[PDB]
Amino acid sequence: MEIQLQQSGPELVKPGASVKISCKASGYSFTDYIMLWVKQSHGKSLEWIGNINPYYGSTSYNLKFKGKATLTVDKSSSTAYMQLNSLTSEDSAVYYCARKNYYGSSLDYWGQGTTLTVSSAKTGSDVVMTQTPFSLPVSLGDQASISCRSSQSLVHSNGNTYLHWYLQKPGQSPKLLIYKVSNRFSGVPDRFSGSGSGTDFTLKISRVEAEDLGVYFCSQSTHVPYTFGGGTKLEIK
Ligand SMILES: OC[C@H]1O[C@H](O[C@H]2O[C@H](CO)[C@@H](O)[C@H](O)[C@H]2O)[C@H](O)[C@@H](O)[C@@H]1O
Ligand SMILES: OC[C@H]1O[C@H](O[C@H]2O[C@H](CO)[C@@H](O)[C@H](O)[C@H]2O)[C@H](O)[C@@H](O)[C@@H]1O
Ligand SMILES: [Mg+2]
Repeated sequence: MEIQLQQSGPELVKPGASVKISCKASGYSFTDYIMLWVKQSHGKSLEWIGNINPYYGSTSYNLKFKGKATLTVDKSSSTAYMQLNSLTSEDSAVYYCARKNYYGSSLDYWGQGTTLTVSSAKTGSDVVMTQTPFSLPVSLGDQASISCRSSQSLVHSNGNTYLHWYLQKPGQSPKLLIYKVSNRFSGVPDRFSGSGSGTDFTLKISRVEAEDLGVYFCSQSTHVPYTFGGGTKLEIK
């Protein structure tokens, strides 16, 4: 489209080795936005790895990944890189790069993901986001409501509430639906509505259709580390 994040291809890497995955940005000024990386282990689970500010090369990591992941950029080629060291089978996962905006603190454009397979073969301070239900089977046309509760208030210093909703359709990268509780992102239909305050938030879908099916994730970026809910799989009965 206008903006694209193009990640490198799938990687089959031996245990102990390192891998360096790339994310080429096109369609926007690379140095004007934070680039964030996310791990998704086989299923419904997004984890923040870290951020890089391409203008300075400055980084912040999720403690879980500090010592494991190294983020760099090449400004001349508008490319972000994530290196992972001392690889084991636990690193096998899909990795995404995503652009983070300032106005929403939300992840507005995502890479397509890179699958890493690590094999020898030939071919309580963090804020917890509790999403319910974990599974929402419906009939087409039904209304759907998904809840997200945070362990601490999501109200930021500036009075805004950095609670966002993403939809990951089967086989695709997550996409931004709602930012800052209730703001629909460009292109998102009016059947989606977000509400709530403090610690309790709700995403409503007024009449479910096939394009709505997938896994919904809430996320908060008020607090560092950024965190994600466990997902709600919306599917047809
Ligand atoms: O809107 C993105 C930028 O926000 C800040 O900069 C703006 O707001 C500042 C006051 O908080 C003004 O002084 C500044 O002129 C504005 O551009 C932030 O400092 C920037 O890093 C962001 O790019
Ligand atoms: O009014 C609620 C709190 O607002 C601020 O703290 C929140 O926003 C911070 C980022 O600006 C977060 O790091 C923090 O974890 C949030 O709780 C303010 O600093 C707090 O004193 C207020 O309790
Ligand atoms: Mg400028």
